[PDB]
Amino acid sequence: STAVQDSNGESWNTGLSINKGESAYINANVRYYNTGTAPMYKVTPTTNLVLD
Amino acid sequence: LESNTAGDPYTDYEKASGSFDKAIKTEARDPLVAAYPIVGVGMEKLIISTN
Ligand SMILES: [Ca+2]
Repeated sequence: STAVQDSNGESWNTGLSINKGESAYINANVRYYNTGTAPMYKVTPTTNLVLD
Repeated sequence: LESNTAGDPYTDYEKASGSFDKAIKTEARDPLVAAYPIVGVGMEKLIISTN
């Protein structure tokens, strides 16, 4: 018995991997302001960022 | 017989006169009360970010 097969296929695959540690990257949009009497030079504010 | 009796960086005149960093509490103007910061840190929350 002689037999001959010729299969041909096409695969698809869509993947998604995530870092539970670094799951997104934050980017703020801020506006400084001064209310007092004196001009400040080389302004450097420290910024507490609270979620809950 | 000492520049600074209390031992802190401020001399007896400085403490007595009250002519230093005025934010210092007033009792530290006594040349025997050490003008001396005592700083501890308090915990309020802890964040566990699993990687
Ligand atoms: Ca002295």
